Amino acid sequence: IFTGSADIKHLLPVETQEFQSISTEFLALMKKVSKSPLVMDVLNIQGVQRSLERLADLLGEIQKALGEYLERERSSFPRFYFVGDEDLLEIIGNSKNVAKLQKHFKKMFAGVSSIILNEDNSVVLGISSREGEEVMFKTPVSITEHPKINEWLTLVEKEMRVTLAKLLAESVTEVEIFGKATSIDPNTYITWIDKYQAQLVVLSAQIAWSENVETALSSMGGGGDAAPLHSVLSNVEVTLNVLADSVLMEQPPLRRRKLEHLITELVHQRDVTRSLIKSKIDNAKSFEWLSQMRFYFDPKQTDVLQQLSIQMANAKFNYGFEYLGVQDKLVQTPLTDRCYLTMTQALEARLGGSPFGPAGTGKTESVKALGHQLGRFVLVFNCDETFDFQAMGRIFVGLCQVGAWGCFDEFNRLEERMLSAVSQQVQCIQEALREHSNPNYDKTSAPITCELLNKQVKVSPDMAIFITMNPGSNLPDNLKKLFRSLAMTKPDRQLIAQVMLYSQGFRTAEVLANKIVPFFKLCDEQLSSQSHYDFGLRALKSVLVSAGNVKRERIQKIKREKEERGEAVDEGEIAENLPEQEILIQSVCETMVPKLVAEDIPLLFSLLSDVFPGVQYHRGEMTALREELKKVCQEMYLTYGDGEEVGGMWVEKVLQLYQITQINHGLMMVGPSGSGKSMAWRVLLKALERLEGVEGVAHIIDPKAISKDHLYGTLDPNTREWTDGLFTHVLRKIIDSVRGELQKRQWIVFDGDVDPEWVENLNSVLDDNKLLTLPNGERLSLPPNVRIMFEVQDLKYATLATVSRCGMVWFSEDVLSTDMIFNNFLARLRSIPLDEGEDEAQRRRKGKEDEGEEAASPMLQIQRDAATIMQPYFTSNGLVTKALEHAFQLEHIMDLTRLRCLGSLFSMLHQACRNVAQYNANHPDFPMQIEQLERYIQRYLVYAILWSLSGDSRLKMRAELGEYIRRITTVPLPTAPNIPIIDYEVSISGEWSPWQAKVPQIEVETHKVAAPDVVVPTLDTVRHEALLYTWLAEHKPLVLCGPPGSGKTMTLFSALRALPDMEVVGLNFSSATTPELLLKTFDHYCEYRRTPNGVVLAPVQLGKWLVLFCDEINLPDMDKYGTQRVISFIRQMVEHGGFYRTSDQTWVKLERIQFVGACNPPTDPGRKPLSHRFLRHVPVVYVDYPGPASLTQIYGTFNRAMLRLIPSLRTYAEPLTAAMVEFYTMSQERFTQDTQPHYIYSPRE
Amino acid sequence: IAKVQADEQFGIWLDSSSPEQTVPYLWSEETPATPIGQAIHRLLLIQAFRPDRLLAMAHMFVSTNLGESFMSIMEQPLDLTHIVGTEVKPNTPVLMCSVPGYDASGHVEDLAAEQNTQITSIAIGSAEGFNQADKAINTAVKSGRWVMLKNVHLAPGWLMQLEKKLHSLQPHACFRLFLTMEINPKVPVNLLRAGRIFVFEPPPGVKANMLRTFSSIPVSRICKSPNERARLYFLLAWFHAIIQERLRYAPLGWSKKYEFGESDLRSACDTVDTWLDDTAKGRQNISPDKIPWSALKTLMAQSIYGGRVDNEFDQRLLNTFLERLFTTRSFDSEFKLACKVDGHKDIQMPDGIRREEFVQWVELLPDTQTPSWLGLPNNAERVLLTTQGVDMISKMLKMQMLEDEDAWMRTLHTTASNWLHLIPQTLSHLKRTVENIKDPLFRFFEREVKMGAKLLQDVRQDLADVVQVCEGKKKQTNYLRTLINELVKGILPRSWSHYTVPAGMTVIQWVSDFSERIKQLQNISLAAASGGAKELKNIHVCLGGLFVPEAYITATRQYVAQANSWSLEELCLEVNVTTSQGATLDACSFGVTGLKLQGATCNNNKLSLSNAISTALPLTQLRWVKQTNTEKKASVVTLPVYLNFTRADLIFTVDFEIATKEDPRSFYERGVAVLCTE
Ligand SMILES: Nc1ncnc2c1ncn2[C@@H]1O[C@H](COP(=O)(O)OP(=O)(O)NP(=O)(O)O)[C@@H](O)[C@H]1O
Ligand SMILES: Nc1ncnc2c1ncn2[C@@H]1O[C@H](COP(=O)(O)OP(=O)(O)OP(=O)(O)O)[C@@H](O)[C@H]1O
Ligand SMILES: Nc1ncnc2c1ncn2[C@@H]1O[C@H](COP(=O)(O)OP(=O)(O)O)[C@@H](O)[C@H]1O
Ligand SMILES: [Mg+2]
Repeated sequence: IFTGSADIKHLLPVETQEFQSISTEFLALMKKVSKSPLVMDVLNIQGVQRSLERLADLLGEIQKALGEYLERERSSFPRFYFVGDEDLLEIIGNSKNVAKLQKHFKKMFAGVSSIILNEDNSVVLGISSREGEEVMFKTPVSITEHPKINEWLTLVEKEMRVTLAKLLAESVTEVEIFGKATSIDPNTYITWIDKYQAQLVVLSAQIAWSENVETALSSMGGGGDAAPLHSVLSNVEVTLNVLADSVLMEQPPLRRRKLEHLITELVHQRDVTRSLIKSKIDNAKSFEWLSQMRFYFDPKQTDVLQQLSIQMANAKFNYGFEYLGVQDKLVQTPLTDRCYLTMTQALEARLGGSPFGPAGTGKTESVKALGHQLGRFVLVFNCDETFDFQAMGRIFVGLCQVGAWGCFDEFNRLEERMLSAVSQQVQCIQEALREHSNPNYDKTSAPITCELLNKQVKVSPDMAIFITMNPGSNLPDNLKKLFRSLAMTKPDRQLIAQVMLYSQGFRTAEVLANKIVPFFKLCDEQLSSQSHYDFGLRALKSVLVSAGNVKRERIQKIKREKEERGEAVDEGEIAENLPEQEILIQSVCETMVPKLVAEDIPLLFSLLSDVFPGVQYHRGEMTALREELKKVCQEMYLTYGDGEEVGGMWVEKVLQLYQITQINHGLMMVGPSGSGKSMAWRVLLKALERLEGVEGVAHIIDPKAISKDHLYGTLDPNTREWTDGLFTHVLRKIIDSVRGELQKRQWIVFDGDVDPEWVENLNSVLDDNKLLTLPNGERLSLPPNVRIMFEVQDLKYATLATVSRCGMVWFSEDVLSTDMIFNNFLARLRSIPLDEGEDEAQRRRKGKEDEGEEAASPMLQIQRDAATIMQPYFTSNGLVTKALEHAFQLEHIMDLTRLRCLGSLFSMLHQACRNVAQYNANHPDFPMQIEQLERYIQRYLVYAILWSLSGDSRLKMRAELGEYIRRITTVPLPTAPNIPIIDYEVSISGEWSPWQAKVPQIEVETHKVAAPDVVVPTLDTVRHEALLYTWLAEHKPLVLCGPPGSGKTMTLFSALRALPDMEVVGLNFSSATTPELLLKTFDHYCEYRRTPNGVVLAPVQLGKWLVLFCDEINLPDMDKYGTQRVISFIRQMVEHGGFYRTSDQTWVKLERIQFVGACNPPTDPGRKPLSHRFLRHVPVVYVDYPGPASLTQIYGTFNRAMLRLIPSLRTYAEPLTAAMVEFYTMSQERFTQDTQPHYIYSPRE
Repeated sequence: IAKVQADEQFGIWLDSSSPEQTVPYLWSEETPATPIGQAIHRLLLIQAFRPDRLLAMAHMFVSTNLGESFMSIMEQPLDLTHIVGTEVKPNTPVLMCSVPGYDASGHVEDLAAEQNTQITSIAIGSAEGFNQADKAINTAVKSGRWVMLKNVHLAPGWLMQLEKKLHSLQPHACFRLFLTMEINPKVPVNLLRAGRIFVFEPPPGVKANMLRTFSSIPVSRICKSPNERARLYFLLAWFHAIIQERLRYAPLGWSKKYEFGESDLRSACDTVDTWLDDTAKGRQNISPDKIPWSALKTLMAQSIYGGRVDNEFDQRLLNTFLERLFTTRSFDSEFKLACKVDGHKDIQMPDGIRREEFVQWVELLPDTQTPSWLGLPNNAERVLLTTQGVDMISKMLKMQMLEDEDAWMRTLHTTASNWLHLIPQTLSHLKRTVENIKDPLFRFFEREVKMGAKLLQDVRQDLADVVQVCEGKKKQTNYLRTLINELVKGILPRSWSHYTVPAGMTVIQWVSDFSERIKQLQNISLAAASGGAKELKNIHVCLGGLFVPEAYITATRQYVAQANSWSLEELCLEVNVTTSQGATLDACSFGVTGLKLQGATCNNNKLSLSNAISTALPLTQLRWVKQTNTEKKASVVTLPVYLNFTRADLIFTVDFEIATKEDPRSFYERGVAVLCTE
């Protein structure tokens, strides 16, 4: 406190001097301790105990003095009780730096977001709201004459109230003319609306209507003549017509809000006057008029807090002239009228209020509206894991002292300790309030008090407390007697929709409201329940506002179209002849369909057709963007369609993504894995690059791979220095714009699972504030160029707070058909040389078509011919499609995803054409003929189909798939009866050949009979190393699963070490393994080198491919939100080809790094399933047990080695080896894990 | 059965008011039975024929076994003097628990006055009260004084601390500690275990309720001018009685048990005082017309008592009561507080004007109160008793085998075997296609079949495991052991409840409803498979047998809208009750069965008030028609259609025409309704 602020010296000089003399002594003592940090040496310091007791006493005294001073400052200006200790110290310390105070007014005042100041900051001229609405003081507050912060802040509050009352007087005086006029000139009415604030405008309208109705009812006076009320209704309807005409025009936003508020108030006034006329009310003291809220303005009152009196039945409140800004008004439904009546009755009886009901029924908003109608500062306290208790006593004292309301939203959600403590505090406050009501207590001298924070706090009468509740339930037993409860079970959807649609200028609102309201409930019931769906009233109101915006856009479109021609223009005439239902259904579809799952979209359209018959939503045509999408899709080897074609849904989804990016500043793609969301976003960025001539930059971050501290940057607990996190570093880089980043357009994409923990800081940015706040105290303003994006497989663990702020496009799995992926594969084959690597990757963009480069290499020709051979089998009903559909029926240990199988198959076909190229290189005198090429690739396609689809399944199911392929295929297969098709290899020549020919029979030394880590060649081993080489040629991350002891680790190590280039690093994963293990391994074997392209991680050994063995990929523990950190880290490495150095907060790229894993099946207890965004990249093989033939071969080799010691028993080698196998197999058949958990057998035995 | 058929005098017994005293001899005996044998046989017969009298019959069984005066001592005023003097030790606190809204400290004060013993009373409502109570107890434990702590349920943790303190003391002989509380579950279990519990309840009746209300109100408040005020208070008191006693007869009296407590009464009195002070302005008299009746009706309909009411139908009932009572005609000497009491008699307003006249009129009321005082039908009492009757037997089922541990698995094996045999083995899933998915009915029935099949597999697996445990094949796991604990006692396990059902249901009713629901699901699935979705319209669906019949109503509305190309908003519902066999259904008409009509009989599609508890509605045609601009006829009543007898969930509402010139308000006071299932 005493060095952070330099002005504290002037406020508290004596305490400053005492703290100086204390700090010197304490520093000396700490130096002495530092020179001898032993406990016993410290204890023997001369007089340490008495010195420390003196220091404790004096520090306690100075802290007491500081607390008393801050409490005095709080009591001088009571609104500071809503401000924390550090914030109040900042406010007082920066008394001369007024700009720093500007951020704290939103906590103290209801609407004042800042204070307008003279250029020298010596006089306060007025106040301003969040929306920019300003109230200019009639008499400015001179800071120079009142230098103390509390004094001129109190004067600012006083002048706010005085000027609001004085402007309300003029507003009422001006609107009285419109009240008594048969016709209202629209220009004068709009000028009056502009001249005065929204709050005073609505108050003036209400005051005029109340006074006119009062004068009318006085004039009728028992004669039964209803003409004056008819005149009042006529004037109200004339004003409504004027406002309806004015709101269809194009208006500034503030004036539009004022017009909307006036319409919402005047509809209620019209309804009340119609009710009075229908009931034939003929006396001002009849209850039908008294039960309606009434406004009595007495300009002659000298005091400015008892001029406007708001009355409802018994209750007679005064308007506290607290500036509220442009608040959101509430459609005064009969339920809200009941709420107002009961709540004002409770306030008149000094009881508390308890509107209880289901969620989203307007309870807290109705209480807020009631408090704002009377001008009293409302302060809603949320009760969902953000309940700041340590300020709650301070907040209660502030409410009591200043006079202000407090509403607890969902008070049930407080935990039992929290509930009981707050219940006791509110009970004491309510008893203090109820003490007012007694008549014997004369209020000439009545200082009411309550026991709060062990002090007697004076309670003002204007204060009140409200407790919203959610049944299922009852209020705490302390407050059951003191609180009046009201059942807000079911709000009036129809009338709210009616009033809002009428406010937007719709000619027909009754029919539209009565249609749209049941439609939303129909969608809520019929559609499959999902977390992201939101058919509550907030969504409905937002949809109706969007419909109004679309209507106004159509008016402007027709107006400008006619103006470019020769025509006479009138806004009302254009608005008359339009379909309102088309606008409303368009808004509903545009707001809902992006969120809709593919299963639910036809149900939604059926419901929409039912509710809105004969009305259809034609999608707005974007010709330019669609042409750019076509260009980029052909450039990136992607299919494009014009809707209802192959790829129409994907084009529609990227268009919806463009729409949501245009609307919102934050959005998500929440499809399943392998639906094209990341590809769609990339295509959209590269298409807007051409369309708008603005450079698209992407910053892709995996948030769960990196820790939150590194992500957002952490403050050093000592030796204060700020280290920017990765996200904060990116934001600061774009904000500074050293390389002109403001000119460019940049999108940040959080490509990883969303969790509550790492999105707390991002909530402020994603909200309308658009401000990142850090523990450093810096406030980064998000510029308009930034668009924070999300990719998630699902939002299972995403908070509703995060989902609400962001737009969303659900990329259902049936947006990317199999035909699209096959077309992508065949297009990549025909134009990407398969051997040239990455040096020619840049040259792909040099040529827009690469003319004259058809024969880039013989590899291109060979793979083009291979694609020609392979095209008939990749059709929409070809061999591959039927095989995949059948394979999806088969159970696999790992979850069978479409793109995993397809990527495996594509890699195998890549290796097929590579093998053809190898044969051509080895036969330069006569290369591969097209007949041999046809036979070879036809057989290889079947072989790869088997090993990609049934490569994860048992041997019996591999045989099943082989039988199905044999049924449906035209390619010849092996003609040996009792051999599975998987046992055969495809030779370089087209004909098949058994694998058994390629497995040698070796002899093992007696030295290493049981530890030949070089695997004895068996049929499974040769198959699996062949597949290992095929899938390592493409650098795909191989994974092998199987039961324990099957032999996956040995086969992996032997196959990897057989290669000359591969440098194996053996890492074993555990439950506590993290990204830190992989980073440490890279630091060990690899190194970072700077290049013009960027920072590159590479192995130290040149020309060697570093491959990481992850022996147990499954075993790392999932977080609380079901994600393995290391798996996501490996996923981002293999998919993006790099990762972010957190220390430097910079992107680095892997150059010669690979991953190859082993696993047990996820059914085993210690294991977990892998993320589907990760399993897509890895091809998984199932290493089952060797079986009788392989075991006989392996242990024939071992026993022939073992019997070499004794030369008379060599002849008994083979008979023994069968026995060791046979009995073992018999045991494996007789004893299973079902009988006992430990009856497990493997070749380890 | 044959004896019942042959008995000519059976009907007079069956309609008798006290059948239990004269049960006929029907059981066959090889030897003459003992008196207790006759008692238990009569108990079985009364359970079979007249369950509403079962409790009374049960009392006779007790009188047949444990003496006539056995139960009588409880039907008496509580004699706390001898009990606290002799049967209570000084260290055992006297816990006086009361139902909410009732205070029992007056009993302790009266006892302290009678015994001439100084008593210190402290109200625990704040942290200070704990210190005062500790000081008072530390003084009295040494000096042997009497201590009373009022409303201690507000402090559970401090009550635990007090129990721990009490375990360590060495109190004086004359020391006594009374703790008055309201019955809540937050009181510590150990304190209840280590204390003498006395349960206090208010005496049921309108008479006692009005007497308590008049005693609670100060005399000066009612005696204040103008003279009319007291009469209003009487009406208010009567009103507060009528709503309160009616809560006994829930779900018939009210849709749910609201907390109409004394706070509402004080708020109403304050409202009346404020409005009469405003209107009279000190006049000694004001005419009955000048009383602001509209203000009182609106405020006690929306602010005082209506705030707690969430159901719209209970709000309508409250409006009917307030409009019937609070009116100028209340000041006429001929006003009737309750019409057709017992169907023949009426209750007249007192003709006095002072408080004493009304108090005397209340004191002179008859002691014999029927439901007709509150507007309910007399057989409502016959309903309430049989509910309590079931509440007896089920409670005894929760006592049958936790005390008794001898054979319980021998019978549970047979019970679970029968339950497995009852439930069908499987529920075939519907075959979704492109054509039938457009049908809303197929979507609804597919969702229903999915939920039913899942829950069916759950229950079948649980029962199979239970039978395996009873045979010794399977060991008792924790979940399984809890399941046997629930099933043996007849409690419905939480693991089985995944659709809305009545609370407190035994397991046999649940599995029987299960069998009916699954049979309905099988029938509709077979119909869909055979004739496609087109047969889903012509099938007569029991809304009771659906897990969410509101979805069925919405689906029928959607089907009519799709067929006739009308908007959903423009369709309105009408009901036709047809007794004719083979009544053809129109294209917009859907059949329903299993509906029950509580409190009325439907003849010629017209309602008439009836004394029958429930009447089975025949095939009911729900017809959707374009909403014509038809004026709401005065002879039209908007009944609800509740899901089941608890009336917790409302499916929709039905407009019915009234056969006679009966007031529609009588249907609201009578609580007439419709239930999808009994
Ligand atoms: N072809 C083979 N030649 C020789 N030994 C083999 C062969 N196949 C399996 N084995 C034996 O099988 C056992 C298992 O070896 P190992 O590769 O460690 O299994 P593992 O699946 O990696 N165990 P784990 O990593 O925990 O799943 C060893 O005793 C090997 O010697
Ligand atoms: N428009 C398209 N036409 C053809 N193929 C496409 C198209 N979009 C995507 N694909 C194919 O689908 C694959 C998956 O798409 P994308 O790279 O966007 O991944 P994703 O759906 O975000 O999946 P993941 O969960 O693995 O990140 C792409 O690699 C490409 O093979
Ligand atoms: N009568 C009404 N008029 C206008 N808007 C309403 C009305 N009732 C509810 N709403 C809207 O519905 C939303 C309900 O949220 P809120 O009142 O904040 O919490 P809850 O309703 O869950 O207590 C509000 O944002 C409000 O704008
Ligand atoms: Mg992606």
